[PDB]
Amino acid sequence: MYAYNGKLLDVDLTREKVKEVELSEDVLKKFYGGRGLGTYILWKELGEKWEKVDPLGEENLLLILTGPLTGYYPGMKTSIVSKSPESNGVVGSVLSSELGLELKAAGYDGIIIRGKAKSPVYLFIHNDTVEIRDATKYWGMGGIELYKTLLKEVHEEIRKKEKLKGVPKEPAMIYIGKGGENKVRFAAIMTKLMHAAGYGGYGAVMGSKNLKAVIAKGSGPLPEVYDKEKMKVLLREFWKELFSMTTFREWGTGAGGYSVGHDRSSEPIRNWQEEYHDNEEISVVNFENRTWIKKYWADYGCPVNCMKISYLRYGPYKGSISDAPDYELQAYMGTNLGIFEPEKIVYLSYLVDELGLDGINTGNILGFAAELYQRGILTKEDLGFELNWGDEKAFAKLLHLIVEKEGIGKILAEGTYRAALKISEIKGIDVTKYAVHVKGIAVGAHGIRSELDYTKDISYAVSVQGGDHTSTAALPAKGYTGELVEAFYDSAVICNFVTKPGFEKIIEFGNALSGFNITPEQWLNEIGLRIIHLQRILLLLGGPDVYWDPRKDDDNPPRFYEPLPSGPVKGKAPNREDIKAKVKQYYEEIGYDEHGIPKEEVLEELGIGEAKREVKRIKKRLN
Amino acid sequence: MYAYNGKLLDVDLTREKVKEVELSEDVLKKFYGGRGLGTYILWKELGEKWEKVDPLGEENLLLILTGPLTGYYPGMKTSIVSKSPESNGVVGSVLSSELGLELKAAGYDGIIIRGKAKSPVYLFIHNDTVEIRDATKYWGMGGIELYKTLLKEVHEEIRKKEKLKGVPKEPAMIYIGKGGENKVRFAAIMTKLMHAAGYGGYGAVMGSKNLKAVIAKGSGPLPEVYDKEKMKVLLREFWKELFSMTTFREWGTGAGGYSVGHDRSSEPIRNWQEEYHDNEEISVVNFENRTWIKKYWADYGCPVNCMKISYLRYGPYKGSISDAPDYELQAYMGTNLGIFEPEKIVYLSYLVDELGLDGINTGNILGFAAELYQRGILTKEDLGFELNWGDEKAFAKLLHLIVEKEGIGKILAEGTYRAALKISEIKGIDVTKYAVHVKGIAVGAHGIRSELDYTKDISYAVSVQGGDHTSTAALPAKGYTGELVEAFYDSAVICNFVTKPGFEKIIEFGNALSGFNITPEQWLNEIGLRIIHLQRILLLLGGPDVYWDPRKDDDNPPRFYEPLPSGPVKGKAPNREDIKAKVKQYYEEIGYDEHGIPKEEVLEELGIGEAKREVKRIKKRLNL
Amino acid sequence: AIWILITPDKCSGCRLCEVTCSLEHEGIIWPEASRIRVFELFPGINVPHTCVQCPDYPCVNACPTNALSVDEKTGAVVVNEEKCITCGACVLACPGKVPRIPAGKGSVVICDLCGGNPKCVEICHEAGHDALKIVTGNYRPIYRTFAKDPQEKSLDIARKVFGEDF
Amino acid sequence: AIWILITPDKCSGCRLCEVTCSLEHEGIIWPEASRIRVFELFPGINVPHTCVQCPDYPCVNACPTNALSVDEKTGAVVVNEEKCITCGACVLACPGKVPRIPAGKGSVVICDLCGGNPKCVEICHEAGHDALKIVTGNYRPIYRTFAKDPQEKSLDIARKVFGEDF
Ligand SMILES: CCC[C@H](O)S(=O)(=O)O
Ligand SMILES: CCC[C@H](O)S(=O)(=O)O
Ligand code: SF4
Ligand code: SF4
Ligand code: SF4
Ligand code: SF4
Ligand code: SF4
Ligand code: SF4
Ligand code: SF4
Ligand code: SF4
Ligand code: SF4
Ligand code: SF4
Ligand SMILES: [Cl-]
Ligand SMILES: [Cl-]
Ligand SMILES: [Mg+2]
Ligand SMILES: [Mg+2]
Ligand SMILES: [Mg+2]
Ligand SMILES: [Mg+2]
Repeated sequence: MYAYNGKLLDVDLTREKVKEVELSEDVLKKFYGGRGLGTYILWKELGEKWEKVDPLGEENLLLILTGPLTGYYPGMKTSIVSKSPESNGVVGSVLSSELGLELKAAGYDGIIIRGKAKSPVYLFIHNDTVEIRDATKYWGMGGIELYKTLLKEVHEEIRKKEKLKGVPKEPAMIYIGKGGENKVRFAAIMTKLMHAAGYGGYGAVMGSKNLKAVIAKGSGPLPEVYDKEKMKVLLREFWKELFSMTTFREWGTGAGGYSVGHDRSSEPIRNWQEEYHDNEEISVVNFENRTWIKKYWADYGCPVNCMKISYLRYGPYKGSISDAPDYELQAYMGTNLGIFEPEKIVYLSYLVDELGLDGINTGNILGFAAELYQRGILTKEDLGFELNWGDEKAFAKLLHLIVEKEGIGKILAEGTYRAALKISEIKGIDVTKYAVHVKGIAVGAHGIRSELDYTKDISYAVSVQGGDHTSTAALPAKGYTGELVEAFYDSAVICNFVTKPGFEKIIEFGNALSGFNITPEQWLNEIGLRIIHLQRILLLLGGPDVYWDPRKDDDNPPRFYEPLPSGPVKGKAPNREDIKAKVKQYYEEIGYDEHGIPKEEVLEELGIGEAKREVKRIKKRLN
Repeated sequence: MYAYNGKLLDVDLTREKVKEVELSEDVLKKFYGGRGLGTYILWKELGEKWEKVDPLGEENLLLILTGPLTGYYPGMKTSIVSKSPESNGVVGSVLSSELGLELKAAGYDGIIIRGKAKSPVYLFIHNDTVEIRDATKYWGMGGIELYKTLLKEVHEEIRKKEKLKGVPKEPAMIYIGKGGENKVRFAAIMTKLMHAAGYGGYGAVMGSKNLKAVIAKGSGPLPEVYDKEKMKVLLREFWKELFSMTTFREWGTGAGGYSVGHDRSSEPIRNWQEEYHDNEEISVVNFENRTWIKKYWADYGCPVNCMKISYLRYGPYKGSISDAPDYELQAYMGTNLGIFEPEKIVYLSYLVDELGLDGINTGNILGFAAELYQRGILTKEDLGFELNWGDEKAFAKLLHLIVEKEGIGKILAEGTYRAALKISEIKGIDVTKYAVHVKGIAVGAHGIRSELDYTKDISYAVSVQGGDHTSTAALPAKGYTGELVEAFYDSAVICNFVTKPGFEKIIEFGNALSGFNITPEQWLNEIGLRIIHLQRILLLLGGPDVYWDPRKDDDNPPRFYEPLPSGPVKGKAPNREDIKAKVKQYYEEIGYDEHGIPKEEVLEELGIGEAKREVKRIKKRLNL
Repeated sequence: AIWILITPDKCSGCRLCEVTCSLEHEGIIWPEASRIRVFELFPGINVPHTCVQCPDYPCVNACPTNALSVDEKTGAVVVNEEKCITCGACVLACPGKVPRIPAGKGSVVICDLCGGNPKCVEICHEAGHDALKIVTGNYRPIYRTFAKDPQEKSLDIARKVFGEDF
Repeated sequence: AIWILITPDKCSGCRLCEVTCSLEHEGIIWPEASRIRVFELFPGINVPHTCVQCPDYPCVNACPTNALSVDEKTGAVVVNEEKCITCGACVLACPGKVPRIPAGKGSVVICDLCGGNPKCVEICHEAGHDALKIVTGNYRPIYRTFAKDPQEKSLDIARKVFGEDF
């Protein structure tokens, strides 16, 4: 076919068996790829027993996916989809690994990873060769050492193999750190030190299957495309337009650490107790002059080059390496902990990258703990040390308790939602009022109270990915912002930052690749909608330990109803009954009933009628 | 006055007095600036007693000079001129210090430094304020530490003073390192860590006066110019031409360490025993990938940005900083010592920069010692250790003996020529046959035997700057290569690397600044010629310890007559009879008599008839 | 509207920006009268420094004689040199110490953006350094945080490059 | 005569050069068929790698079936893909390990300088990276020393940036 190989790898780590499975054109026209394709596979294989599947057990599926735009659209993303250890629903995460490109160049569109290896393994894919290999020497390594050993050794192996064909480029590698190895709930899947499949806890899923890394190298062409000269014309168009985004190419998201708090008053400061600051220490000019050793860094075929590398050659944290750091790390590993200095923020960002922990949910649990310490709820005896705002060494000590699940680390390693329930139970006090999460996922570093940011009222409240600021809901529920357009980019799969040409132009590019005739209206009313409904269903079915009730859990954390205590919109916060009105309105526009459960009529019009079986179980454990 | 302020600072370190002296239009039309102006001042003040002037004694003058194009023409050079501890003549040396630019913005065109301070001092110039200041705390500092302390403190002082006028740019600084403080004969004057007034031994002159540094800051405009609109037009055109020199902007002289020996077979290898190599370790690609932390570094107003910064973060020499290194360091602190690895060359280039030693005459003395060791003339017991080719640690230990004048270092610190005579006398063996010098100055790293380089037959032999490869002679003696055009750039003062527009266009640019109407012909036949003749006269008068005889010393070192042992032109070398023929012909065209002494007639036409008094002292000593 | 984005680590120290700006505005070479000045406090660490057009214009509001105003089209500061009494108030009001009074001028100098077509950016681009680039579009408040002391930017960069050995 | 001068520390790893070259020569995106290939053995150390047109053409002179020749106008290697038996002799003769046989192609690929107008340099310049530049004079023998194993260049750069900590 066009744009796809029409093929997935199917890897049973339990039986140590690999096979190829066909991707029908029917499935691809219905679900496209990435997030959509993974949601289908998960519902198809697990939806009947969903509430019994432990995300950290042998029966979960880890899906590594691409989409038709995967090799051809500017920039580079690989999609990762699984049952989430955080929400017990599904998260379409992405990361800028060339893994998806190398898979496509090797003949595949993705990997279904089943079961659980008896000992640490890694998956090695080189053109037609696929092997499950012992990884016990690398279990315990962070990313830097993993590149210097495992990745280097595999590249030399491949170079010896192809001595007479020349020197192949390096293979792509996704991997976990010690956080995923020890099943910390908010562990990430990493690539190239600094890129993450961040939301969802998939580092813990990967770690729970004893999978250290996936390494892939392809040397053939990408699948052919339907209209090659329309592809070339649009590509030149897209490059010219993307080259013009001067400040985003020069600074990336690294201007956010100052600008989100100062300009939009929507940045978490000390576990969201404030959302405004005027602290110029954290301005990008200081990250650049004090830490940036590479100002322009790009993923495959990317004209934006939004990435940067920060590196510390001085001070006690000498050796720390991170990116700009990304704004979400500047906020959650910085201002959310009361820390405004680049040197300390690069240090803490380096630690979560090296440990393979999602910086958002990590900073959220750390700021949560620090607020409990400030309020006397967690004592110096509970922690083992003082946990003051601004003290980067106290926060690094806590990070290492979490990854080793030592002392209080064993509770915190379960994530903010579960920890706040456990501590509430233990202390006889409601500490869930300090947990800033939605559906068990830490709220991304864009608050709703100021209404000066893109996030407001129901953005997180009704979303099938909860606190995930990269896939928020909007009103109108269709229309070019909101879950449906975001589900597209996560199914393409393409990088968000490279969508300047616009949703329609990008669908048009996709049709020129694939030979499909998908329209924006069909995405918004059918393909996108059925992805969102299946994710809503799996999220409402919930996991074995935590279940959501839309009448309770389609809401903002209560801190978001307290008036902002500072800044140029001091006193502002949304009103709880206005949110409920908007939640009700979102339900109708998206096709959920009045309780927020997808309408069975809608499910049949969408072609996923057999999901009514799942809706009935929802309604039972509902009424 | 156009293009000039019309005045020099006159600094007497002995009496600790400072005054301004007037620079007449007539002197400037006669000698232009820089190397020429300095040669005049030296002849006028000292020429009648030249042969009694010790370059290392308090009667020597140290001249820091500009020319009319300094500050306007692209690039930046300051001129340094004195009596040379090496040749006992005069060297128009330059370095890319903004000192000349700041001086001109402060109202002066140069500094005459006389006498000798009782203890270490530095000279501080800030617009109207000129002060001699205690430098005792800074004596002994290399350039890195000097920038971090002295220069920083002085910048903060200027900031505090000009608090209500804003933040001044940094002052410019020239300085000496330990080699200069200890009067090592081939010590350089340094700026910005890795730029040098390299040839001439002027770091020893400055060290002999107890002058650690000169620091200058000006914040006024440069002098008015005669035709500012023409200046502006030519600048744009010059920039556009200079921008196009792609490989020189990307690599500087850094491709020389490989290309001079491999392509031109004219690079010194193991004290010139070979001149060809095939070794790719020294290619610029390996300096760039292993060591360059700044690929484009430029001096003031320079569109060429030929400079680079090399810095080692690894290995035993971690912390070493230098430039590409400059080709002459890659050869003389590298291949000349049998060292081809960039890491080791950056290390040795850093040491020579940090000590304030000219890399050319330093590598020359080091390779000379290593060949004496190889031949058994200098023993392990004479040195205190083995001095094998390729051993960068052996060479570094010897560098430190030299600067401290300890053991064999005390002899070596006098330079290759004087050391070869002392060793010859001590050992009863002629080791001058291994000394590659002309008129007491180490031959620059461009040999003559292959004839594939720009240097050939009489290039060093007849030059008033001896082994100085940056001011060689050529045949025809006038015309657009040779000593006269080099003396122009050393007097203009501008950087050689920025002369792509050509000698004629650069003169025309000079006239648009100054309101003069100098032509190329009068530079070649008068102004340049009188500069060269006074330099020839002063070199023939010679210092107190060493004198030259043109019948003997207008020649190439003996190694340049042995056939090349290797490479594509194995077997090649000039014949000493053809050199003699060319030397006598060079005399005719430049206006020297049969014995290479300037013609009394020519001196009169050139307008320097009084120098006949010096010519007669020369014939008296040479008994005609 | 335009704003000059500076990347100090791409700065070669060629100072052709200073030559171009001071020739353009003064007709003569005059380093300290250039409205962009490059600070090289340690060899090879080059920090170009100029106006950032603070939205609150501290300089303009501190001027006691109203010598300073804001151009309506560009947003640049404009100096009336005849009104300027060289008191240094704008120098002290400026978060980055940008205003400069060169010796003998009789007035401050502050970047006027060349009326909307920076000649410093053009020559830096022509030279291939691109340490200066133009951003077009609405002012972002983070731009204002680039007005900081050139000596702190220089010490920051030197420690980043040379580490504990600086 | 043109030659591509590469500055690895200006390389962002955008690999738009790979996309342009493979689209131009294969009509499809195909990273390992690009005649310029960027090696990123450690994150952030990006080494672009291509033919240097050795004046002694080791590849051309090692080819057993005479599939390789030299273009008279440009100095570039030309591949006759129908004559190529993918034996790897040119791969082994090349000082830089530059010739590449991509999977399923049936022929080596080697840079042909785009007939004298490199499209990789154009896109690299348009993106503002300028890691690739054209030099236009006569061939200099030092160019040949740029043909080096990409792994050696990467390790050199990594050590120069990260020091003893690498
Ligand atoms: C300044 C915008 C930041 C991006 O939205 S993010 O928070 O890095 O996802
Ligand atoms: C490659 C030419 C080098 C220059 O001539 S130099 O020897 O650095 O003076
Ligand atoms: S925009 Fe940034 S993240 Fe997205 S692909 Fe390009 S470089 Fe990678
Ligand atoms: S060419 Fe090199 S040395 Fe001459 S002035 Fe320009 S940068 Fe300095
Ligand atoms: S022109 Fe660009 S590179 Fe040269 S000094 Fe000015 S800013 Fe730095
Ligand atoms: S930077 Fe200084 S000078 Fe420019 S606007 Fe702000 S205050 Fe005025
Ligand atoms: S210096 Fe001139 S411009 Fe600045 S405040 Fe005083 S008067 Fe106004
Ligand atoms: S924009 Fe114009 S005025 Fe402002 S600095 Fe650049 S050149 Fe000078
Ligand atoms: S285009 Fe230039 S910057 Fe991008 S990868 Fe190719 S060489 Fe490196
Ligand atoms: S670089 Fe390799 S491929 Fe190119 S000419 Fe030299 S040998 Fe042939
Ligand atoms: S691989 Fe093809 S081109 Fe290279 S030598 Fe063998 S046949 Fe000739
Ligand atoms: S020059 Fe043409 S062929 Fe050679 S690499 Fe660049 S794009 Fe490919
Ligand atoms: Cl240092
Ligand atoms: Cl490292
Ligand atoms: Mg990151
Ligand atoms: Mg996302
Ligand atoms: Mg130097
Ligand atoms: Mg010279």
